[PDB]
Amino acid sequence: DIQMTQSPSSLSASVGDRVTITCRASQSVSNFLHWYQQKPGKAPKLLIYYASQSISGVPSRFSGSGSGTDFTLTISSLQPEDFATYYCQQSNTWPLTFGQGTKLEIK
Amino acid sequence: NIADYNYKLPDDFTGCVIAWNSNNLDSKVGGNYNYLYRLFRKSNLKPFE
Amino acid sequence: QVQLVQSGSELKKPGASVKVSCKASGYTFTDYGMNWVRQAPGQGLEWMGWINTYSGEPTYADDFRGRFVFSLDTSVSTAYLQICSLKAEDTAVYYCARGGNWDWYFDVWGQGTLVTVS
Repeated sequence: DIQMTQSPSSLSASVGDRVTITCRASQSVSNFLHWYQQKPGKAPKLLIYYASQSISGVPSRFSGSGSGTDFTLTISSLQPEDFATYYCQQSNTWPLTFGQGTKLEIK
Repeated sequence: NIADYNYKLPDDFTGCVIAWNSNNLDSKVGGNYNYLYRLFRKSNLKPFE
Repeated sequence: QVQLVQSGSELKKPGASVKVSCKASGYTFTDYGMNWVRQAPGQGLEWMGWINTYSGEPTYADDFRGRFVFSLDTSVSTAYLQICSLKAEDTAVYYCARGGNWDWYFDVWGQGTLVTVS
């Protein structure tokens, strides 16, 4: 029931830059949001859980922050082999809703 | 215990006591130890405290 | 190493009933839940229901309350889904997910059962 949206839809990026993608919720999911990454033909994996903390075993080129209805992560050092569709996932109310996707592309 | 030392409903309470008994959601095999209550308390609680 | 293998690419008639596999290894199987999601090729992920790993109750989501049945076989760590009476609109993949009763994030790792129907 949470209309979970994210902007921009299709943005480009270059080698080693600092990109910022945001994702917004209609209702308050204040500290429960998870960030995923999905390459084509590949199952996803957790990146940032509970919108602040990070999992052990991920490359720490990125960090996550945000509260309320405004959530983001900042990839401080991008590499060209990602090119993937990034997903948000809240954890507050049933049913559990994903985002549409922010696909990264190389120029 | 639940009335006096946990959460008291008042004597002239006007309202509905809507509650469902869920076994799927809030039960963990081994024990959900997150849900907590009090047995011993040196004061009978006034309502809405 | 924790990994969740799946079955091959199913291909059946619109009206049969098959059974996909999700075999677990590495972790404590009775600790967490065993959520399932599906993904149409023109759409995204949809949460479809979970099961408890000691009782095996098949609670579903609000949309697909009907023909879908999950069947748990304990002490083997197998987590079979049993789709019954397939239609022409069910040409979607089905991903396996470990999502616990307390934390409730999916982390979908699953190779993808290519359920092609015609």
